[PDB]
Amino acid sequence: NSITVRARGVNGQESVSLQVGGTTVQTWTLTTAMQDYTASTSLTGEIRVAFTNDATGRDVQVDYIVVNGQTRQAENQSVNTGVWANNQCGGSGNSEWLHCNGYISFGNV
Ligand SMILES: OC[C@H]1O[C@@H](O[C@H]2[C@H](O)[C@@H](O)[C@H](O)O[C@@H]2CO)[C@H](O)[C@@H](O)[C@@H]1O
Ligand SMILES: [Ca+2]
Ligand SMILES: [Ca+2]
Repeated sequence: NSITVRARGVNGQESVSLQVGGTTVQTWTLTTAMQDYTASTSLTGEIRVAFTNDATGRDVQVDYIVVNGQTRQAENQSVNTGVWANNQCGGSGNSEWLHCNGYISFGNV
């Protein structure tokens, strides 16, 4: 499988991990502009994009991923454990943003 993540940080120090079934497939440091990050995997389970180094000044915006050619918008995903919403991390779904450490789930490969 081929997976492309389109994402940015706000300050350029942010780290994200592409995970499949809980296995980290690849980690990247983001820049302050949307860019594409691509990895391959034989794994087939639940895809997550996780922000792992939250700190002052650091937040992640994930536009979408592409899975074997299918674009899956971050904001179309019901599960986002990092968005700051309703005064808490993970207070709602359907967001591009990871403010807190947490992940967006994009369903199975
Ligand atoms: O401190 C909890 C959490 O805050 C996040 O920023 C929030 C902020 O707390 C809130 O006052 C403001 O209006 O919303 C922002 C998010 O947009 C911060 O991004 C997290 O790193 C931090 O854990
Ligand atoms: Ca989007
Ligand atoms: Ca933050």
